[PDB]
Order: sequence, then C-alpha cells, then structure tokens
Amino acid sequence: CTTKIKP
Amino acid sequence: IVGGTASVRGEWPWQVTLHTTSPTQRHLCGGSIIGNQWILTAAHCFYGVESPKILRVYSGILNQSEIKEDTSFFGVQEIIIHDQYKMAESGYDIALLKLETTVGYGDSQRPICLPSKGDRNVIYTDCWVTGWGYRKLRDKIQNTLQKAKIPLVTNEECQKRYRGHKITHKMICAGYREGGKDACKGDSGGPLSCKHNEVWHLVGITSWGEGCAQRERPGVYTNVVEYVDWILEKTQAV
Ligand SMILES: COC(=O)Nc1ccc2c(c1)NC(=O)CC/C=C/C[C@H](N1CC[C@H](c3cccc(Cl)c3)OC1=O)c1nc-2c[nH]1
Repeated sequence: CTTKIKP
Repeated sequence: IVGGTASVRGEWPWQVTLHTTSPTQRHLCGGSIIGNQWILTAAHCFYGVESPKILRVYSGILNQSEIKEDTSFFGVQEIIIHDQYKMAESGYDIALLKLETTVGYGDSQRPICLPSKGDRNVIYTDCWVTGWGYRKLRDKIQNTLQKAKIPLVTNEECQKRYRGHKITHKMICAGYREGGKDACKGDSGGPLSCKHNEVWHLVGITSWGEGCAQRERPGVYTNVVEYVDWILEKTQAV
C-alpha cells in the first residue's frame, strides 16, 4: 500500500 | 449489478453500504473504506441530503438482512464534496465521509489501497464492480452483495460511446462492447476494484451510465488516480 492515509 | 453473481463473505472488505434514515431507513449508495475514519464515495449520492445526521455507514456486511435496529454502524461527522462538483455527468463526482468513530480493522472490514501516481500508466486486467444495486433497469436493491468482472475501456473508445458528453481523463470507463455486465441503480458510490501485483487498488467510483449494461454504453467511473492529491488534502489536513 504505497499511498498512505494517516489514522 | 447487472449480470453478476453473489459475493462470498469477506471478499470485498472495503465495501460499505451507506444508509439514509430520512424519511425511513434505506440503502442509499455504496462506498469504500480508505482510512480508519474515511469512506470514499460519489458526490451525487448526497443530492437532497441536508445533514450528515441522517447517514449510517455499515461495514462488514454481506447481506442487507444483517441490518436491523440493533446492528452497529458508523455515524458521519462530515460530508466532504469536491467543490468543483456540479453533477455526475460533468465529473468531480467524488466525496469523503469523515466517520464519528474509527473502524477497527479485521478480516470483515479493512481499507482498499488508493492507486499510485506511478500506476497511471499500468494496464489493469482484473477489475470488478460490486454493490447491492438493481440487476436490471426496473428492479429492487439486492439482499446479497453482487460482483461482476468488467474490462476497462480507453478514454477514446468511451468518448465514441457517449456522443454529446465530454468524457475527460478524470473519468474512467468499463464495460463489454456487447453489454450485459455493469453497475446499476443503487451501486453508485461503490468501488471499481482492480487487482495488480496481488494488491487491490481503488481504480474507480461507480458514477453514471446511459441505462444499465447496454451494448456500447460502458459504465462511467470517477478515475480515482486523478484525485489522490485531493483525497490526501482532505484526509491528511494540518
Ligand atoms: C430500499 O432502498 C432503495 O430502494 N434504495 C435505492 C434505490 C435506488 C437508488 C438509490 C437508493 N440511491 C439514490 O437514489 C441516491 C442517489 C443516486 C442516484 C443515481 C444512482 N445510480 C444511477 C445510475 C448509476 C450507474 C448506472 C450504470 C453504470 C454506472 Cl457506472 C452507474 O448507478 C446508480 O446507482 C441511483 N441509485 C438509485 C437510483 N439511481
């Protein structure tokens, strides 16, 4: 998962 | 979904069913989990929705019959619609739902990867459209989540199929020349999921079409790769 979405 | 088959439980764990509570509770649209408080869906789903207070997001659902008054759901804190959005047919058909609480990931509910900017040139050959939508133009919402494998169509070919529309590179089309397999009413907002190098990527958001599964009328999807920076802008703020 190259694209990262921060929690 | 027209011409599809029943999904197996846990097959599309990023798939959600978005319900409206006003005037009565019913399925409204599909959506995809992309982060632990984030659902990616279509902007046109919120036509006439005056408040996020009427929305309920259900994850880890295979069958709509799993949903009763005692079924847990996620409340929506905020509806974020792309501010260039006017209507599905003109593009920018993309929206985020910021959830009131966080999704605990597991084998029934987990995020789908967004496409990479470098993957704008990759050719996806294993794409699937999912949802609880109609199986034909005049039908009803399905109990079981359906799936259909659909080929991607080039922008040039999609534009030939939609004379009178402007098919932009911010749209991505998918469908068989002879028709028969497509999204339909109730599927919009849901994912177009493509498997590449053993990883699923959210390639499209179910947006619009002329009817459902018609010959030479591919489904038109929001081309998610063209909105990765917009998504990060909204989800990674401050
Ligand atoms: C008991 O509960 C119900 O009965 N619930 C229910 C039933 C139908 C719909 C909705 C809810 N939801 C809305 O009305 C929300 C607003 C969305 C509007 C457009 C949407 N749509 C239009 C065609 C489009 C499409 C076609 C072909 C290819 C593609 Cl790539 C996309 O798919 C789609 O879902 C659609 N959904 C419904 C009607 N039309």
